[PDB]
Amino acid sequence: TKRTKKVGVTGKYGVRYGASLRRDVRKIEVQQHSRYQCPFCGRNTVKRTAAGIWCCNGKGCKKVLAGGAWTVTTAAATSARSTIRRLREMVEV
Amino acid sequence: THAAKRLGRHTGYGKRKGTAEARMPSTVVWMRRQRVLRRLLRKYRESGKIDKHLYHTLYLEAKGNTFKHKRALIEHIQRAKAEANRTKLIQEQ
Amino acid sequence: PRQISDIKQFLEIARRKDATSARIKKNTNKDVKFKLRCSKYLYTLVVADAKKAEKLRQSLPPDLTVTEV
Amino acid sequence: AQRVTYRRRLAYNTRSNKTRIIKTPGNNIRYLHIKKLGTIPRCGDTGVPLQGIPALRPREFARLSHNQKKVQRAYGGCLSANAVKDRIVRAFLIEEQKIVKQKLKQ
Amino acid sequence: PSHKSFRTKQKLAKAARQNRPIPQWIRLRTGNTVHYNMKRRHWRRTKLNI
Amino acid sequence: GRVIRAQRKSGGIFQAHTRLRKGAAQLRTLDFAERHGYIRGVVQKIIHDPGRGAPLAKVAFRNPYHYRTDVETFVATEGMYTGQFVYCGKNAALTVGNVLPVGEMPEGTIISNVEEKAGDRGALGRSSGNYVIIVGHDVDTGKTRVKLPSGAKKVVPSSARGVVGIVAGGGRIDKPLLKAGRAFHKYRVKRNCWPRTRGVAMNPVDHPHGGGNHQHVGHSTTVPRQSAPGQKVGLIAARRTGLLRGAA
RNA sequence: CAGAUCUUGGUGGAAGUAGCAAAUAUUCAAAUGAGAACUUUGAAGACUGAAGUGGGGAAAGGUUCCAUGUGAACAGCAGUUGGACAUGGGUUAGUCGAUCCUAAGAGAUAGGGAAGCUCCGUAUGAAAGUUGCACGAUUUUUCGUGCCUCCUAUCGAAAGGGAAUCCGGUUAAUAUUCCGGAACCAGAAGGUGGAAUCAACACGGCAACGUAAAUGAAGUUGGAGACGUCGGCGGGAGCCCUGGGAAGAGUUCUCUUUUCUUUUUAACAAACCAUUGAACUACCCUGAAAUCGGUUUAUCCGGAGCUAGGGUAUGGUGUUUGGAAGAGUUCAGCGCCUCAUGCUGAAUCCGGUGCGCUCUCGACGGCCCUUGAAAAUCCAACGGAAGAAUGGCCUUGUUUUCACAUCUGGUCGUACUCAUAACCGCAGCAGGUCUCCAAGGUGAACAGCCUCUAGUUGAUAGAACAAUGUAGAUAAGGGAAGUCGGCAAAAUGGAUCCGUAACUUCGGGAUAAGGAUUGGCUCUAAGGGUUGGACAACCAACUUAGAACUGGUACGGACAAGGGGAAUCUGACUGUCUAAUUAAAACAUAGCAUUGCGAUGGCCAGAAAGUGGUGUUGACGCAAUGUGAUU
RNA sequence: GUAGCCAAAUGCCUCGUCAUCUAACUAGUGACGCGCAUGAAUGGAUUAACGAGAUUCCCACUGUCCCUAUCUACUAUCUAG
Ligand SMILES: [Mg+2]
Ligand SMILES: [Mg+2]
Ligand SMILES: [Mg+2]
Ligand SMILES: [Mg+2]
Ligand SMILES: [Mg+2]
Ligand SMILES: [Mg+2]
Ligand SMILES: [Mg+2]
Ligand SMILES: [Mg+2]
Ligand SMILES: [Mg+2]
Ligand SMILES: [Mg+2]
Ligand SMILES: [Mg+2]
Ligand SMILES: [Mg+2]
Ligand SMILES: [Mg+2]
Ligand SMILES: [Mg+2]
Ligand SMILES: [Mg+2]
Ligand SMILES: [Mg+2]
Ligand SMILES: [Mg+2]
Ligand SMILES: [Mg+2]
Ligand SMILES: [Mg+2]
Ligand SMILES: [Mg+2]
Ligand SMILES: [Mg+2]
Ligand SMILES: [Mg+2]
Ligand SMILES: [Mg+2]
Ligand SMILES: [Mg+2]
Ligand SMILES: [Mg+2]
Ligand SMILES: [Mg+2]
Ligand SMILES: [Mg+2]
Ligand SMILES: [Mg+2]
Ligand SMILES: [Mg+2]
Ligand SMILES: [Zn+2]
Repeated sequence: TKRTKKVGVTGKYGVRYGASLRRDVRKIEVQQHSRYQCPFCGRNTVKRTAAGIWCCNGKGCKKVLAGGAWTVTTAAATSARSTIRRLREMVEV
Repeated sequence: THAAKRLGRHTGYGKRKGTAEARMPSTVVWMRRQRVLRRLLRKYRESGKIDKHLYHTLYLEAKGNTFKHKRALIEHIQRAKAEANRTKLIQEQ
Repeated sequence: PRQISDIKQFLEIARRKDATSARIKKNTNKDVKFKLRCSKYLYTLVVADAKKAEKLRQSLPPDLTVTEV
Repeated sequence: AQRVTYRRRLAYNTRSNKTRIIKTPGNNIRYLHIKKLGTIPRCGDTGVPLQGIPALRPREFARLSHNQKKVQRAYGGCLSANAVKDRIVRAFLIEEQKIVKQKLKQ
Repeated sequence: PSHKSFRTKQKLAKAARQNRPIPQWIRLRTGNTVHYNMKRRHWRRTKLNI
Repeated sequence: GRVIRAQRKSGGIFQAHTRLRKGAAQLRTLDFAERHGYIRGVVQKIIHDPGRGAPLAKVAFRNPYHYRTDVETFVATEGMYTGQFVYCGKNAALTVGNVLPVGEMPEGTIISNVEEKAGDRGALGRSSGNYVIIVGHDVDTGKTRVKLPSGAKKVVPSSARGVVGIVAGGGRIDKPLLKAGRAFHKYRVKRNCWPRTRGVAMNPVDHPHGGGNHQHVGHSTTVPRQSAPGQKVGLIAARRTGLLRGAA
């Protein structure tokens, strides 16, 4: 069954704080608790540990990744990397 | 008094102060039923009464609240075995 | 306290110099405990036979102090 | 039924005031003050607990014989078996690559 | 408290000693007015204050 | 009147709560290897630092002069991971996480933990999600122009070092705190600055805003730059006030 | 001196007056005594009712503890009694603390301020050195230079970190401290035994890894110490409950193969060990998985190697033993002035149970713009310093990180109370003061109510039943007419099944409202486990639903335990404050907005400074204001 | 003086005026508005939920009342101290 039409995970807050505030928290909370894919291992075992820190499970790639507060990568970081790579590849040649 | 209560006396609606959940947690009933059904599925597989393909379908069916008790599971297995052997008899003929 | 499971092992500990005394304890179940007091440990050997107990008692060093409980 | 008291003057449920109940040969119920539980040494590369070594408080390790505190292998008692295997293979392959890069530099 | 320092314990010993009756022959001396003393301390009444 | 709250923030109960912090986040002392070449370090841990939004990275370097390993505490850039190799020095490559003199990186590169003076070990663009942009170089008397997160343009010597990439910890301030208790926990590990009583909620003895038979300031809240302590409250040396509609 | 609300002292009328009424409660007999409502003993009646009126501690007190006496003062009545008074006695440690360590912090020193008292500062702008090498030194060993290297004051925890002790007994009064027995830790020297080494520092296993030992200097690196919180799940220990046997006791008109009590096993040591309870928890080997499988209460796991088969490790609050029945407990007799209070017999056995309770361990799950000390100390590795047995054997060094053995473990605390009489509150004050253990029934329950173990029966007493009180009940008919105002009281109340409006931020509103039922007895049905040859005779079990009968038309029978609804003002919410007249609409808050500032800086401090805070900081920041969720 | 809002915890006049409820209301609610002296983060308006906040009403209920009565314990009272 659905159990909620709108509030989703934010149902824990009940009727407090205002709908817009709960909706904004809802979008972020879905992001920060999601599973993401490890580029180094290929498994979807990447979960957050405290705000910019994303860890991996298993016997392989027990590494920790520095990421965004609520998602593994940010758009600003992704755009910076390609900007940096372009600049690196143009002084290289 | 306890001997009488063992036979079912002194247990009507006028003798209950806690909720049904306070008296008997529904999570305990579910945990007991699941452990009973899983043990039965494991016993049947170990004896060859069911194979791993049917065991897997029944395991996920039991997790999804398909069988109210051991009897409902046993009849369902008998129905499934009767149908599968029918297809085998149809194909072998 | 340490248990000794071999009669040969018990006799060797008795022949040592730290072995001051021995104790004989006769249990109700007709089993006999030989207890050897060294400096650090008390060594018990359980003998379940009366014939074996007599032979073991005779098998002890002659100068060993064997005390009866 | 029988109720118990702390055997020391420490009156609070701290981590140094751990207890468990014993029944004595006098039919007495009383506390026994016990230590914190030991810890198995952990691998320096992976953090996994190291096999073959008991869980003891730090100073209890000073009483064991040498071989109880280690494993008969390189980095035994300091690295796990799979960590050592990664180190050996990594060291060999990296050294070989240094050999080819030196050969192709001339 | 029974947890006490040595210095505290020494003071308690002294306090107990001064908390005694005077022997009568002290007050029987010619020219002595030691007959009664205002230094009889009692534990519930007047506190030592360390 | 009495000493106002702002004047009491001089120490004491207003010191930073630093028990749970593992170390300051610093670049590495500018040494021979970084001045002339590069040196390689390996990311050992990426850790949470109480009171700081961004995560920190513990990076292990070999000591060039002694048989020993030196651990450095860096502000983690986004993309960094444990086991990564980072390279610091003049000849380090332009890869996220490496530390280079700003004069060695092209115009437009995104950097973080940038030095104001060559060797100060990192001052600019350090909080979560922030960075500095290289704007241009002036090779004659080497000075590099950079854009700061505030929007200011600054001139640093072209030997001040910077870390390639943006500080990790992303868009932290995008999430509503939603509750007093969450603000409580955020400042509990920082300093004794929360909650805050309004000046107009006070009595005249307590604050220049205090008193009156309604809660009101009385005089203008834009106070001069050269106000004495105890009267320097409200909007200090404000160029303007009010809701801006289009700024630069 | 008549005065000054004069000063100090003494003493009046009010007066034998106000009063000595919270915390259920006392009674009979005996003894002692000049004297007994209050002492002691026995009997009865009661209470605290395990979140205790019980058993201990921390702080604080300081002898209040114990024995023998006393009874002036004190114990607001009494006193033969007392925490009072007098005379004596009493506190035993290598293992419990302190002591050692570091924490927030305190703080000498360098150095700089300051007229100065002193202030700042804590490897700091210091020539701030305990440690690493044998070059001399016979000769079998720590005193001379040496060249060396990022060391460091100290104080700060009787709840943090931390070497090591248990049982039984014993005193008037101490006990993990004494006694008996049984252990353990640390340090020193090296007292034996063993092990390796013929040239060098062991073997086994594919491996995980194993062993009685198995040379390892400097330096380095790693580990332990070492860490939040909630949720359920699995195990263990003690407790609780239950079925037999035994021993003693209670009841016994009748009944009750009955009811009650006892039926115990430590530290430490050894071997096993997922069996018997809790593992495929971690790892290894074989092998190579789609018709994908495995699998938890909780959906995680696998070609980065699943399932399966076999191994390896982790190991007790588990098992089997030692300790240890010789102890402890219960019962029955003997000497009988009996003494050292001795002596002699029996039993102390066999089963089961769990959404139970308390503690604990194991594997997990959730949460955070919150991610939850440090140091002493202990261990391991990488490394390779150094060694000198040799004449095929009588001949050394190492190992004491292998076994047994020897010596040594100082110093301070230790009585007692921990509170309706040992502390603070002028006091033996209905106030206040941190924490550990925690039985049976009812029940959801650490609720209320009753009880067992333990404790207490202490609160001046006797007689009487006037008005007016304080506290507690009830009331015909009416039902808020009372009153500023339903103030106070009444009514509602548990559980099960039905049913549930406006409005809404879609989460709620909601136990909305509004109905019905509820005992006892006798049955029926369904829902799980052990176990013998499609089946099955017990044992071990707990629910739920229903039927008939029945009586006070009753049954959450005491106890326990919401009244509900329609609107307006106001603050969004949870939170906070005027200790002792104001709890609110006040404050805070998330949210919104504005301001300063890029460090040669903003804000704050200081008498000064070679000074401090923000700052272990850097605009997703710090500082300064306003408004007050959302829309 | 815009959007809003109002005899509002802000309106003197004032018991404003109309409507509603009542047998009857200077109350309350809804409207109205030249508003003595409402009004926009000196924040205006609205608002579900929450409130030992303030205010009006309805049902339940009842010794608050008509109109008082009765009973228990402890006092008061008399006695000893
Ligand atoms: Mg005020
Ligand atoms: Mg002022
Ligand atoms: Mg006169
Ligand atoms: Mg005159
Ligand atoms: Mg006068
Ligand atoms: Mg009187
Ligand atoms: Mg009671
Ligand atoms: Mg009672
Ligand atoms: Mg006591
Ligand atoms: Mg006295
Ligand atoms: Mg100790
Ligand atoms: Mg100290
Ligand atoms: Mg005592
Ligand atoms: Mg004591
Ligand atoms: Mg006092
Ligand atoms: Mg009536
Ligand atoms: Mg009536
Ligand atoms: Mg009525
Ligand atoms: Mg009226
Ligand atoms: Mg009237
Ligand atoms: Mg009321
Ligand atoms: Mg409020
Ligand atoms: Mg007040
Ligand atoms: Mg009040
Ligand atoms: Mg406010
Ligand atoms: Mg708002
Ligand atoms: Mg109106
Ligand atoms: Mg405006
Ligand atoms: Mg009177
Ligand atoms: Zn991965």
